[PDB]
Parts: sequence; C-alpha cells; structure tokens
Amino acid sequence: EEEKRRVRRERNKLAAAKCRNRRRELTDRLQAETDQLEEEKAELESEIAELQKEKERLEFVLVA
Amino acid sequence: SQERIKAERKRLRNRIAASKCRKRKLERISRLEEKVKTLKSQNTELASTASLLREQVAQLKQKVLSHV
Ligand SMILES: *CC(=O)c1ccc(OC)c2c1OCC2=O
Ligand SMILES: [Cl-]
Ligand SMILES: [Cl-]
Ligand SMILES: [Cl-]
Repeated sequence: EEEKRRVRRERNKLAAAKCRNRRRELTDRLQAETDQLEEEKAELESEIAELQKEKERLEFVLVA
Repeated sequence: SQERIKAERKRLRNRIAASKCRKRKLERISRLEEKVKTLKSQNTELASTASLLREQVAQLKQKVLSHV
C-alpha cells in the first residue's frame, strides 16, 4: 500500500520536529544567558560610572 | 532509468538541502556561544575595576574624615 508512504511522511515530519525543538532549547538557553549577561554588564557599566563620579569628587575635596 | 534517476534527484536534493540547513544552524549556535564567552569575560574585568574603585573610594572617604 501507499498509506505506508503517508505514514512515513507524517512520522518523519514530526520526528524532524525533535531536533528543531532541541536546537531551540539550546539556542534559547544561550539567548537568555546572553540577555542576562547584558543586563549585568550594564549594571556594572553604570556602577563604575557613579563610583568614578564620587571618587573624583572626593579627590577635589581633599585638595579643595 | 528515468524513474530511478527521478528517485535519486529527489534524494540528493533533500539531502543537500539538509546539508545547507545544518551549517546555517551550527554557525548560529557557535556565534551565540562565543558571545556568551565574550560577555563572561567583559564582566570579570568590569567587576575587577568596579570593586577596585569601591576600595579606593572607601579609602578616600577616610582620608577626608581624618582631616576634619
Ligand atoms: C534534526 C534533523 O532532522 C537532522 C538533519 C540532518 C542531520 O545530519 C547532519 C542531523 C539531524 O539531526 C541530527 C543530525 O545529525
Ligand atoms: Cl526559531
Ligand atoms: Cl525566542
Ligand atoms: Cl521531501
């Protein structure tokens, strides 16, 4: 019969779905890691900013 | 035979299409993982400098507190 052909069709379709979702688990793991490393990097960038602000101020406080 | 050649055209078409998609996916995962490694470096150093500045200012605050 050829309905074996329709079965192999609609089976391996939904089986390729397997590695599509596995790749999505991996790539979206990485994408969230990256997003959060960016949030944190941004925190540090502005914290360095504020810290150096107040450091230069204290220095011009000692001499002046 | 034209029937056989037909079957083979479709086989080595689907297969070369898969070989294109495989590379387009793996280079993508690779880029992402290199960016994760790059940010986990640009953070070790950024936190080095940040905590260094923290120590420097908690020292300078004490210098001022001592001369009043
Ligand atoms: C996910 C999928 O259908 C697919 C296609 C072609 C491949 O061979 C290079 C491979 C997969 O999944 C694993 C893999 O080796
Ligand atoms: Cl996607
Ligand atoms: Cl997503
Ligand atoms: Cl096909």
